[PDB]
Amino acid sequence: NPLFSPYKMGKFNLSHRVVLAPMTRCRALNNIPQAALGEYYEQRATAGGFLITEGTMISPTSAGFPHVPGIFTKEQVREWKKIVDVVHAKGAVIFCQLWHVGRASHEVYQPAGAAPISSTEKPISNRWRILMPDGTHGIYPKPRAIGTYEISQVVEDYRRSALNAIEAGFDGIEIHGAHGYLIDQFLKDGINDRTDEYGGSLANRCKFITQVVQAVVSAIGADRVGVRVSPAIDHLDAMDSNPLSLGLAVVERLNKIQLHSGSKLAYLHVTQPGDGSEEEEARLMRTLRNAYQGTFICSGGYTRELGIEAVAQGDADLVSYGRLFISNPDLVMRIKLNAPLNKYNRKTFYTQDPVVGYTDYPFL
Ligand SMILES: Cc1cc2nc3c(=O)[nH]c(=O)nc-3n(C[C@H](O)[C@H](O)[C@H](O)COP(=O)(O)O)c2cc1C
Repeated sequence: NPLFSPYKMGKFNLSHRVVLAPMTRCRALNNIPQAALGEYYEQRATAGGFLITEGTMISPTSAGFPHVPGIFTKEQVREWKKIVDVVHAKGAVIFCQLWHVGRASHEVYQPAGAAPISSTEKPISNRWRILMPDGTHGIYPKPRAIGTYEISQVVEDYRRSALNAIEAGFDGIEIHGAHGYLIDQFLKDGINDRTDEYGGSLANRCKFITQVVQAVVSAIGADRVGVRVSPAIDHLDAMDSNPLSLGLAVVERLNKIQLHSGSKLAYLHVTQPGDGSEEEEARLMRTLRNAYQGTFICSGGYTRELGIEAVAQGDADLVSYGRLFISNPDLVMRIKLNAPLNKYNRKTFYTQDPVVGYTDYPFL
């Protein structure tokens, strides 16, 4: 089973290639990491296994879900440190995913009910509704298009959160640049209608993600930085006219950051629509992997067998699993044994209970 061959993710010597994908679960009440998170990550941790946390706030304005954790306050750092210690006691490696939702927010989630920020003033279309704190669904509002000074300020929010993650004991951070959130709102030409140096050309649209990645690499080292993108997921109105070329332009900028840094990133993490135009989705995935000088994590609808095939054929170095990890805390061992997997319950993906639908999925 090639899923269980060791892999050197830079300084981190992984014992197997099954990765916990980042997933928002909304148990970090008042944006403070809770003991329930520590139990949840500890359940999933394995010796030498790699975990990526749920998206984590970089600023008071960066949220668009209820009760998601932040890492911009010292109080949050203190509570994260307790979770990281528990996970490190099982021998796992853990990165914190830094997340800004951009225009995918709502007054209820913003300080003083202020407008969310974006590359653009265009709201997400009415085809999408935002989950509200009371469980109803609301309308995505018109965002405020930020200028270049405020862009540099958001970059600094990423830099400070990366340092905070290191202070909490995280092994590294992942830049959330996927799923139509703030970074994807600069990347995709279906969203980014700017006429300054952050819009128009491929190069201009890749400026934001490049500046974020360079900032965090300069703060904590490239080998502690992973980057997640989703060129071909159109979630929250996030489409590009040429996904493969956008993906290849991002990869070129990561390759250059590595050459100029003298060092490799932890990984590039590409995620695709779950229900898959199969062989063509595979085209995109292999083309980005082949373009990128470094470790590649594939994600989106992978099964035990497709994960094995992915590593065996050289298509990916690591495979991340999301939904199956929700309901199988011991997914790694289940994959090793080819043991049958537990169903998950969508109804408790984003509820607040510290146990139900969170830590009470049974082991094998
Ligand atoms: C409930 C839920 C929450 C998620 N939260 C995040 C997130 O915070 N950041 C992120 O990059 N992806 C997030 N995702 C997407 C997953 O990381 C993963 O890419 C997706 O579920 C597809 O992989 P899978 O088919 O193995 O589930 C989430 C997905 C689900 C279902």
